[PDB]
This record gives sequence, C-alpha cells and structure tokens, in this order.
Amino acid sequence: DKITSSDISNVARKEFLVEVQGQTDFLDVFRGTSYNVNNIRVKHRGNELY
Amino acid sequence: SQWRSSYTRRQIRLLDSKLTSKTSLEGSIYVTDLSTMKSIPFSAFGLIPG
Amino acid sequence: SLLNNKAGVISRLADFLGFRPKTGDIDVMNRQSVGSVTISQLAKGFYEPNIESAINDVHNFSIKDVGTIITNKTGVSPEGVSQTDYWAFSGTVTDDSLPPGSPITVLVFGLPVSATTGMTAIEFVAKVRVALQEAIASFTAINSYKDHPTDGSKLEVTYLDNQKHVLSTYSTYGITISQEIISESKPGYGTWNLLGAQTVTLDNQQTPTVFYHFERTA
Amino acid sequence: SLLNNKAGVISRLADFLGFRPKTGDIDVMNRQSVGSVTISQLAKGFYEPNIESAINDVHNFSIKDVGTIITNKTGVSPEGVSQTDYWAFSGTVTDDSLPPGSPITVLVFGLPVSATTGMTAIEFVAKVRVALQEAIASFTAINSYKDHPTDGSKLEVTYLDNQKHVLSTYSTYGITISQEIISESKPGYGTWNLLGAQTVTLDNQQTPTVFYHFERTA
Amino acid sequence: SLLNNKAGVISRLADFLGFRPKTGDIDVMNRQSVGSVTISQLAKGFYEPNIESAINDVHNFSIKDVGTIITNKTGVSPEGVSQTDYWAFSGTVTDDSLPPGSPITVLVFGLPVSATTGMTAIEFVAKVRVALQEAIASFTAINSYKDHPTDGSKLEVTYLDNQKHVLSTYSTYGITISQEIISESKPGYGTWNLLGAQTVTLDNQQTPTVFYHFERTA
Repeated sequence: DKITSSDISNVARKEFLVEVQGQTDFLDVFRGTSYNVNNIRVKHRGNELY
Repeated sequence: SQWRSSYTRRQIRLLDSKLTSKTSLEGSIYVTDLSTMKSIPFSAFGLIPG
Repeated sequence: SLLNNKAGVISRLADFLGFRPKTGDIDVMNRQSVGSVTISQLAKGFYEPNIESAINDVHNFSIKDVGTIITNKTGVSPEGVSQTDYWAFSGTVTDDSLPPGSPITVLVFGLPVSATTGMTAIEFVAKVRVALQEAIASFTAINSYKDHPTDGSKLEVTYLDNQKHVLSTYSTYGITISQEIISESKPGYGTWNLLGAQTVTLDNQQTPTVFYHFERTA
Repeated sequence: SLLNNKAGVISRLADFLGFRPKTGDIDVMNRQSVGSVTISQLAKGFYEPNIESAINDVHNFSIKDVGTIITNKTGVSPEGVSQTDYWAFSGTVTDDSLPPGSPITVLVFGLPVSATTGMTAIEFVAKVRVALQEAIASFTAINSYKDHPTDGSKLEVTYLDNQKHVLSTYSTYGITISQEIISESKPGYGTWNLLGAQTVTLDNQQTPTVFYHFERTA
Repeated sequence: SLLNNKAGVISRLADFLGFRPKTGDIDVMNRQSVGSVTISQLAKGFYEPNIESAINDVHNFSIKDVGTIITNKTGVSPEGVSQTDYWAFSGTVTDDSLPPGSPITVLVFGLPVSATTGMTAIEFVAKVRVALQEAIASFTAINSYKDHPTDGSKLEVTYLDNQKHVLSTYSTYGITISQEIISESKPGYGTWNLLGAQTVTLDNQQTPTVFYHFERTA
C-alpha cells in the first residue's frame, strides 16, 4: 500500500558564535564522528565559499 | 533527519467520574468511568510530534 | 531478604494472601488448622494456607447455632449493637480552582458529597444528606443517618456493623468534617432472646442466684 | 498517595502484613489489642501490629476450653459440620495442541487431574478420582470424595473444614467442571457432647423449659 | 493473570487489604458480611470489603459482654493464659568486624540487645536483661522476663498475649539464642469469675451433674 521509498541523508546544524577573535579553526566538527566533506557548509551569515 | 526523543517517558493519573469532577489534563489528569471504558486513547499522555 | 520477602504477595485477594497456619490446630471439625487452604482458593489456584479461610473458621467458631441458650446473671441480650455517631460540619464550601457555586464532590468520611462552592456547612450538609442516602442505599458502613436536630451542620449517623468506628476530623474546601461518636457499639451477633430468669441456689451457697437464658432467634 | 501506599507490603506473610490494631483493645489477657505485634514476627523482624496475631487472638477468644458446657433448648451439638458437594463433569477430554489420547493435567477446582485427550467425562472422572485421592492424601481442602452413585461424571465431595465453599462452573478441554453443593457446613469447632436435658422452670414462668448441656470433648 | 493479580495490593494496611466477603453473611447486626467495607476505610478511600473489618467483626462476635455466665462441669475460668518461656543463651559475644569488647546490638527473638564483643552468654544475658526491660517497657509481645534461677545464660520469659509463641533457635555472634517454652498459653479473654457450683440432675438422669458458672468480670 505504501511507497516509503529511497533514503534520507542527514543534515544537522551547529552555529559557532565567534568570540575572542582568533578562531581560525573549529575542531571535531559535530562532536561525534566526522564531517562529510563533499558539501561544505560554513557561514559568516554570509555563507562561506566552497 | 529527526533526532526525535532519546527516551523521555509518560505517566497518567485518572480518577473516576465525579470524584475528579474535572476533565483530563495533558498526561497529568485523566477522567472517565473506569469500569465503563477499558484501555486508553492516548492523547491522554503528553504528546509531542516525534 | 526483603527481596524474596517483597516478592511476596502477587494477587492480593486475601483468599490468595497466605497465612502461617496454627501448628497442631484441629479446631476445624477436629481436622485442620485455621486458615488452611480451601477448595475455594484451590479452584483459584492458590495452594497455601490463607487469610480467607482463617476468618471464616473462627467466624464459624464464634457463631452459635440458632436456638442456643446464652445464660447470664446480668440480662443484656447477646445481640450486637451498632455504633451511632454525629458528623459535625462547619464552614462554607470553597473551591478556588472553580468559580463560586461550582459543583464539586466532597468525600465525607469517604462518602462523596456533591456540593457547589459557596455552600455553608448547612447547604453542604444538605448535599451530605444526598450522599448518606447512597451510603444507606449502597449499604456501605452506614446503617442510617439523621439530621442533627438543633444543628444543620451536624448529622446523626448510624453504622451497619456492630464494630467500633473512630474517624479523624478534617477540613476540606472550607468545610470541616468531624465525627462525633454518640453511641458505642456492643459485641454480639444474630438475634437473641431472653427466655426469662432462673433463680439458682448454688450447691453450698445460701444465696439463690438468678440467671438469664438467651436463646438465639437468629 | 498511592506511591507510599503502594510502597506498602514488602514481605507478604501475614505475620508481616500489618494491622491497624483496635484502639483501646484489652481483650487479649486484659492486656493488648488484637493483632498486636508478637515475638514471632519480632524474631522475624516485623515490628508492627499484624494480621497474624489478630487471627490467633480472636481464635484463642472463640475457643472454649475442653469440658465447657454449652447449653441450648434446641439440642444440636456445637460441633462444626463440613460441607459436602458434588463435582459434576461432562464432555470428552480435548487437547487440540496434542494428538488424541495425549496425557495432560486438568485442574479440577484447583486439583490437577492427569487425563489423556479423548477421555469422556467418565474416563476424566476416572482420573479425577486419582487427584481427589491426593487431595485427600495431601489433605488439602477436601475431606473425602465419593463417586456419584448413578453418574460416573459426578463425584460426591467432602471438604476438610467446616466453612462454606462455593465454586464456579467451568469447562476445560471439552470437560465441564461444576460443583454441586450437597450439604451445608455448620458452625462449630472441636468435639462436643450433650450431657443431657435439663428442664427448668424460669423464675415467674409457669412453663418448665428444657436445656441441653454440651460439654466440650475436644 | 499474575499481572493484574500482582497489580493487587497498593497500600498494605489491612484496612486497605481486600477481603472476599462471606456470601450471604448477616452475622454482623443481622446486617452485612464480615469484613464488609467500613466508614473507617471509606474515610481512607478504600471502597472494598477488607481484612480490617473481618477481624473486628468476629472479634466483636467472640467477645461476650461483661457479666456473662459461662458454665462448665470442669471449672477452669474462661480467662486466657499467656505463654511463658525460657530463652536459652550460650557462647561468647563475637564480632570479627570489630575489636573485642566492641558494643554491638543483638536481636534476641527480635529484641535488640546491646552487647560488646567478648561477652559470654551470661554477660550477653546481662545485656539481654536491658532489652527485655524495653520489651516490657515498650510492651511488645513480652509480658515479663525473669532470670533463669540456676542459669545466667537462660531467661524466664512471659508474653503479653494468650497466643502460642514458638520460635527458632539461632546463634548470632557466637551467642546461641534459643527459646525454651515453659507454660502453654490457654484460650480465653477478659477477666472471668466462677460464681460457684451448681449440681443439676438432668431430666431423666439418676446422677446429679455439677456446673460452674463463670461470670465475666472483664
């Protein structure tokens, strides 16, 4: 009766409020496991370049 | 993706008939004739759309 | 040990609540201990000596057959007496979770009383009368009630049984509910009858002693 | 409040099941309330008034010492009477989870009966006889059984105690098991003896009244 | 079914422990079954026939009013008798979780006894005396105790009630605690009085029979 079909990839968001200046890097991406490189996501609220 | 719930829980308290004299409230209060209706529909417990 | 102790009860239902039977107890038909497991609870699956049987045994022990003569010098019929009480009520019905004149139920000594907020004790009692009817109509612990003659906020109350009933004064919804015991209940069972007086001079007494023979009429 | 209410029982074992004692109850040795905590349950750790003691107290209250004269005009010995019943059985033993002639156990009023599928009520009763022997052999609630004279599918049944036993008709494995009460049980305990008749003219009566003095023989 | 069976009890408190009432039981005031729900537990919310009421009913049944004549040929007053026992103690108090002379508490038949490691049974009993005072002072199951005359390691013990008390021998902390039953308890209640002897020749007997009329003095 039902087409549930295919698959759902997973997007989550974590905002980094920048402080202290510095802050040219961010570690572990989302705390667990890894980031998925192929689609880069980072914003200054300008969404950052590829 | 939804990350849903990770546990949570529910519990219901009903008192019967006029002894409440009050209607069901969230998952807090329920009311009915206990011998008249077996089971529960649950909106009777607290419901959230996961 | 509380573990397997707490393990315990399962089914409630004093049929199913166990009893350590009396050791060497023949008092049942010169046969078995009081509270011994009965075909009732066997049919119900409970295989152990139980509280149920223990009650009926001594019950069946303390009940003398109809027509049995009880004899005393005093002359009070063995028949039990129920307790009669007042229920003293005070204040005005108050529910701050509802507007005034809000019908609510109030448990009077465990009797629900439908009353609306704002009723004084008298109007509360007016509703209490409704519940006491049911308490009589359901025949639950209350033989009868009667309005307090000089007080609307009290009610004369009578209990079904011959036991003693003592309850705690409490105040709900701005209504204080208290029990005022009027008459003590007296031990006895069934319906009994004094046959009359027998004057008896004991063997070496000088003084004839009178007896009162109480036949069981029920 | 049901929380700490439900907290409750722990250990079952009516020794350990509490009892709100009777307020101002001296009836025990002119000393303590019925059901007061006893050295039995103290040794067992239970420090509260309990159901155990309450049973033995009134038990010890309702038991008159050997040799006590019970007197009535009627003349029925105080001695209790056990209930005697029929157990009516019908149908053929049926287990669809096993092939025909499959030995199974059947609980008859709580008595297991080993029987094989395909047995009619009579062959079922034939097995029921085996169980009733154990019910007698174990002396559990059943004083004796007897085959129904004109019916193999019924059995005359006698209970150990003097209590009243009423059970529910049910049908298992194509076998209907029903209890047919024959004789009512009568209140009493121990073994009693009528001494004889005493005719007594009461004090201002014209009419002599007869009494029957029942000594306790056990 | 054990689920909703085990569901059961909630609140303990035999007030709140249910009882399947006797079917067709008028023995209470010719009114209701024994154990019927009472205004006590109604006030407490419990709406079912219960164990509480069942105890007081038969209690109120087995208690004859003051002044009632009990008559026997034997002549033993109906008054109950408490059980009297020895508690035999042996060994030296031993706690290997503490140094010698370490004050500990020892439960003697459920009675805590403060004693220090190294005490023999006698010094242990010396402490047991302290506890038995409390057992008397608290009036819990123990009417009185007395030092064993020829033995410091035993104690003569008396129980409040008229019930029978049988306890199990155990050895704690190198102290064996055993109960030696001295006097059997006898059934009875209240305080009774023999009026005297009545010699009675029964109706067609040749032989006059003597009776003993026991008035209830309490």
